[PDB]
Amino acid sequence: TVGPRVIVVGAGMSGISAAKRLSEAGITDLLILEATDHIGGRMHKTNFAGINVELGANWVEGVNGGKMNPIWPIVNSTLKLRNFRSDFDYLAQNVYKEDGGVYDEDYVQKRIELADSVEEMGEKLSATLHASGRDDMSILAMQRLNEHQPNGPATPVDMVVDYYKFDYEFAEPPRVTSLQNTVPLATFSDFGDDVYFVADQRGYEAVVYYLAGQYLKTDDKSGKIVDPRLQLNKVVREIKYSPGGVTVKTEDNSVYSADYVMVSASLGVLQSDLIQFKPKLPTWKVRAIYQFDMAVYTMIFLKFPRKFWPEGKGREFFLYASSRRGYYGVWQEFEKQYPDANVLLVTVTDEESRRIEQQSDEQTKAEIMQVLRKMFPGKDVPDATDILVPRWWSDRFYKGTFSNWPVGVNRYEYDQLRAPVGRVYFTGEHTSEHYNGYVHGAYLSGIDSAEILINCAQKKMCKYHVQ
Ligand SMILES: Cc1cc2nc3c(=O)[nH]c(=O)nc-3n(C[C@H](O)[C@H](O)[C@H](O)COP(=O)(O)OP(=O)(O)OC[C@H]3O[C@@H](n4cnc5c(N)ncnc54)[C@H](O)[C@@H]3O)c2cc1C
Ligand SMILES: *[C@@H]1O[C@H](CO)[C@@H](O)[C@H](O)[C@H]1NC(C)=O
Repeated sequence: TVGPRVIVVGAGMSGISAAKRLSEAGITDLLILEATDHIGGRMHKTNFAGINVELGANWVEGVNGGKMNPIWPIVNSTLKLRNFRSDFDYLAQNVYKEDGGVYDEDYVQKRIELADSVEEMGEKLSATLHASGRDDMSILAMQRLNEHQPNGPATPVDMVVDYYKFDYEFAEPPRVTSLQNTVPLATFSDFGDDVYFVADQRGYEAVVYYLAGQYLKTDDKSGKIVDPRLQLNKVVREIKYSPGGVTVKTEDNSVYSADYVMVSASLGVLQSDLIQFKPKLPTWKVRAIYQFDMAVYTMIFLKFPRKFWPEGKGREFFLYASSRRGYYGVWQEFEKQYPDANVLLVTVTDEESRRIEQQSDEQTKAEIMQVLRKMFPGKDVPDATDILVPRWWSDRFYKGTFSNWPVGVNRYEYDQLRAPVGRVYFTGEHTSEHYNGYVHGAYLSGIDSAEILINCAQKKMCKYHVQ
């Protein structure tokens, strides 16, 4: 409250996580400017039907492994948020033919096993690659290498399996994704292979609220944060930085002065025009910004008069093996999570997301009915009473859902993304050293970025040397 002053742009998970570590170090003169009317960012729940569902992150990915994922204790022990281990063991039983009903289990299981071992091969190769990524490649090239082919999985089952294995995780096709940096994934190698599905009407966002309440003044009766240092509905539009200090202009024309600015807005937002930098950021930094990927991952939710889809063991995850790659193939049913709610989840990513976001909710529900009517020619399938189409790409405060490591981005130029310019510091999942794309990554980037700065402010070490 006296000493250097840091303005933190954004009250998402990395924004909150940074400001906490800052407060703890003694840097308590904090101003958090949050663009929307709530903290938590891409951890955001919403009312669908009569339930609360997640628009953003829904999983704690990487549990049960060699090292404790820091998100996990908070979820499972502290807040005891309702959640379920995901079981993908049965997918072979649950892949639907484009016209009429399920494939032969034994058949699918083979293609699965075959996919798995190509990826096991690519794991081995990845570990041999030079650390400069002089000799990195796309996941797809590794697939071609192994499958001895001009192309990757190119037939309806093979693709939806490919999609499940990759797109469903990184929101972009294997052919744009760097092998060296996704195969294998530090989230899973480090924290475990398991993923847990948070279904707790408090919201996964509860994790961020909780960390916020560690250091921000909250009302004793109500619980709401009331700390003057948190400023909602504050859209940062300009950042002026000289060696003297920094100016932050918001959209209602407020100008704040600080010693240092911590910027936690998504790589998507950074890629847009929303925040103008004066001076323009160095060419190196701009190049790093535009070369990395901000993927879109859309969780279409559906309400039904009755159920028509199998429930029971292995019935949560099913795929639709469309002849058109990435066309309503990934489906989730919620017998455990919201029983008996009668809702389905289809996921889409990337090119389909951008199409679907731009098109009428109506039109979309059309396309989905058609697919569902194809998948269960047997049953008598009612129209969905309600659809939900999260439009994160469209939203100017997000412009996507999480980062993806593309081919051609190496370790050096990844680091340039996170490297500070002057008194301008960056945090956010996209700056995470080993966990870009993830809640825990965003959380841990909070701490790291905070520490880079604490080192400058207190210990007077301010030249950050990129590697
Ligand atoms: C659809 C979806 C699916 C996902 N699934 C998973 C999952 O299951 N598990 C997992 O771990 N990860 C998943 N994630 C990724 C994970 O949610 C993110 O890595 C993390 O939550 C992002 O936090 P952040 O602090 O890096 O960024 P953000 O949460 O985006 O924080 C930035 C904040 O700044 C605000 N803002 C932006 N611009 C400005 C401005 N100009 N002025 C002031 N404030 C600004 C934003 O509103 C936002 O609150 C998912 C995310 C999405 C959206
Ligand atoms: C989480 O909590 C449950 C019930 O509270 C406990 O029994 C279990 O050990 C925990 N699960 C994991 C994966 O750690």
